[PDB]
Amino acid sequence: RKSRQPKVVRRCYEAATCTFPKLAKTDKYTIVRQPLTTESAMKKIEETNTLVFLVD
RNA sequence: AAAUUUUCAGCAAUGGAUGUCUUGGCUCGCGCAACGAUGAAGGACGCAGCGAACUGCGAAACGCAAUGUGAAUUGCAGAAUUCAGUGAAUCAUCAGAUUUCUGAACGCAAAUGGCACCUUGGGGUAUUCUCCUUGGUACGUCUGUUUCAGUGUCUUU
Repeated sequence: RKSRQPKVVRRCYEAATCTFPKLAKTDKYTIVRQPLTTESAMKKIEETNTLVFLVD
């Protein structure tokens, strides 16, 4: 059984001398949206060393 | 005679008829031929500076690029620069892009973001380890290719 080897590429990101490679879908920024700030969340930051964030 | 009941008128109440409107319907006629494995129709969940819906859109999310028009949008806010301009707009046009999870729906599934394997590129005593990361692996069918099986018919080394 031969592995695939599909002659000519499907999508043009992955080619010889492409040089504009694909920018990422999930960056670090789109994971970690924003911190929470509330009465409940700010109590933790002092005492238990603990940050709260809203994430994807 | 009051009061009450009934009747007629005036004013007030209750109610939404009549009249006048109408960016909607209905019917007739005339043109045009253009959905989908290059992922359709339909579904789900999201996205606005301040939105629930309805329209619009898809992590590039009431939009981006291009072209045309050439100064707004508007409920408030802000931005004022964008103002003899390589340029305002819930503008028109639209030939370039994005297009989550789905669905014929396609790795197995399914009241489950469940359970696999292969693969690219990188991250942490290891060829077998775990991790992030890129893209794959359904069915039928045609032409070609490669690898086979059959004391099928034949020669024969």
